[PDB]
Amino acid sequence: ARPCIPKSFGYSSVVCVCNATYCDSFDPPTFPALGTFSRYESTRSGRRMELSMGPIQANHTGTGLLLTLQPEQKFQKVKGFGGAMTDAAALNILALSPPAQNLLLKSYFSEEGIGYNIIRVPMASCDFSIRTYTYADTPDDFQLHNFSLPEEDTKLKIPLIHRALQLAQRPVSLLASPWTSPTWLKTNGAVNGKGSLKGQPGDIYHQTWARYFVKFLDAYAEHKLQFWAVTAENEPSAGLLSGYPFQCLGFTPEHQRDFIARDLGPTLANSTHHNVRLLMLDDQRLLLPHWAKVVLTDPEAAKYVHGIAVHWYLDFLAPAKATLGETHRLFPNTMLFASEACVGSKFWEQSVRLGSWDRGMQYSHSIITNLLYHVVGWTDWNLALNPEGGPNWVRNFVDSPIIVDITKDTFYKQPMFYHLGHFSKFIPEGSQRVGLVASQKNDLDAVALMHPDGSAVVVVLNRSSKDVPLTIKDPAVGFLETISPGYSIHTYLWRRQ
Ligand SMILES: *[C@@H]1O[C@H](CO)[C@@H](O[C@@H]2O[C@H](CO)[C@@H](O[C@@H]3O[C@H](CO[C@H]4O[C@H](CO)[C@@H](O)[C@H](O)[C@@H]4O)[C@@H](O)[C@H](O)[C@@H]3O)[C@H](O)[C@H]2NC(C)=O)[C@H](O)[C@H]1NC(C)=O
Ligand SMILES: *[C@@H]1O[C@H](CO)[C@@H](O)[C@H](O)[C@H]1NC(C)=O
Ligand SMILES: *[C@@H]1O[C@H](CO)[C@@H](O)[C@H](O)[C@H]1NC(C)=O
Ligand SMILES: *[C@H]1C=C[C@@H](O)[C@H](O)[C@H]1O
Ligand code: NA
Repeated sequence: ARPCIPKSFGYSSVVCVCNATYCDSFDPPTFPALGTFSRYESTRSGRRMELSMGPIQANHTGTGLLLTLQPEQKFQKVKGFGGAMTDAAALNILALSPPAQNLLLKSYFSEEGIGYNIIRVPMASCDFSIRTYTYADTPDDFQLHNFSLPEEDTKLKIPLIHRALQLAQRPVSLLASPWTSPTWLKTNGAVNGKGSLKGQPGDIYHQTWARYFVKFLDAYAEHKLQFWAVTAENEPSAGLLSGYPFQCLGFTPEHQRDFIARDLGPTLANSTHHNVRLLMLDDQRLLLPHWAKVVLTDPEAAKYVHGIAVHWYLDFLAPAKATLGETHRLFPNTMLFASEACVGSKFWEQSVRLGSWDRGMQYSHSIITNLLYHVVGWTDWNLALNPEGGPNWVRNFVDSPIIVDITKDTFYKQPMFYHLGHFSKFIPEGSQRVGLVASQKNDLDAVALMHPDGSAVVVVLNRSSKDVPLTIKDPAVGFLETISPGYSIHTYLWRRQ
């Protein structure tokens, strides 16, 4: 409905500029009439989900690339897409004037925006906090009598989550993850560094830590928020590393198996929160399938585990077939879910690169590859950061699809926002990945989904410089004659009857 106000910061593409009075917006998604397809196009040159429509043809002839829909070939159901309400994201959003805040929240959560349906919520402090704290910092409080939510939750994160839910037309799923326990439960007595829970699963330290999850869910429930899922720990492999710089809590896969079986599973199952899902791993996919084998081959752990959460940071070293593919083969009834991604965290990446088309392409390439290897959802990290990629108490600055500029009461929507939106806007919860096969070797990344109503959604990313003329065949409906420009992403929609 309202176009991008483009601005260049000297990188490969533009950001869209928003402020207290103006922000670019979309129409709520619709399917066009049977016999017609919709195309949403974003380009490096500056197009941002531009809508065009075309006819579906009964016949096709020629030697060009054909992508053939296999609609009766069914894969995974989609849970959804979203991002993380870190302390840093909440501070950046609340630093904007209230009208600018509302336009930022609408960008993510409204059907005039990109229709997010997942929010990941840290359990107390992480690196994307300005303060180090847990919910139970009073020493040796095994009863957790002094468990309480500080203002980071009650004043910042919880009220913003309520505002997001009010804007969302889709049901929103909250996902909780802890970085560190209270230091008095830890071998090293520090939020960071190499350190695990004291003792062993089934003991007072592990039972106290499991009860901390219930007290967290109780306190958010007093604030009228319910969780879809929790993870067993953010990046449990991190707390095994000498000198780890920020909040962590080390588990080997054996330690996670026994903690789930003895402490966390039984404690959640015997609580009012028994319907909250438990996701294991919440770490790099390089740890698969080994971690899944260690946990899920123990029936006493397996009965509590709903799914396996993965982070993208070693995907470049960890081929999808050998990790996700092999994990799905061995454990086809345990869903895979991508719970954290961001650009800028690696030694060779600058924190923030305003308007980077490359970083948008990284997001869409990741989402397509994950959907092609059975993953049911994909979750960004910080919803918003400042232009330094913070704040962050260890200055571990990264990039975000929205960058706030508080001086100018402005925020910038980057290519990453539009690349995520090509999926989140058009793929409701309960959509199913279906087959789509290419007639010849090609440089495109593509994925097909069947919308809950039976209609087709196809996303096509061209990470090459070369325009690729392309036909899509739906054997029931006909042929879509189209073109994939160099450095473009398209979403196609069409009804099937
Ligand atoms: C919040 O963001 C708004 C959108 O950026 C800001 O409004 C913009 O402010 C600038 C400065 O006054 C205006 O720029 C001038 O624009 C005209 C040409 O205008 C038209 O074409 C542009 C570009 O295609 C289009 O966006 C407009 O709709 C106009 O039809 C030039 O002749 C001037 O030399 C100068 O460049 C923009 O017109 C204006 N944009 C809009 C959409 O209103 C607003 O100032 C910001 N608010 C705050 C508080 O900072
Ligand atoms: C498509 O091909 C068939 C079979 O050769 C032909 O008879 C028909 O006229 C063509 N066009 C249609 C069905 O619109
Ligand atoms: C912890 O809670 C108990 C019981 O309600 C209270 O008596 C005590 O003063 C609290 N301690 C701190 C440090 O807040
Ligand atoms: C995911 C990547 C970077 C960190 O900011 C975050 O804490 C980690 O879990
Ligand atoms: Na970096």
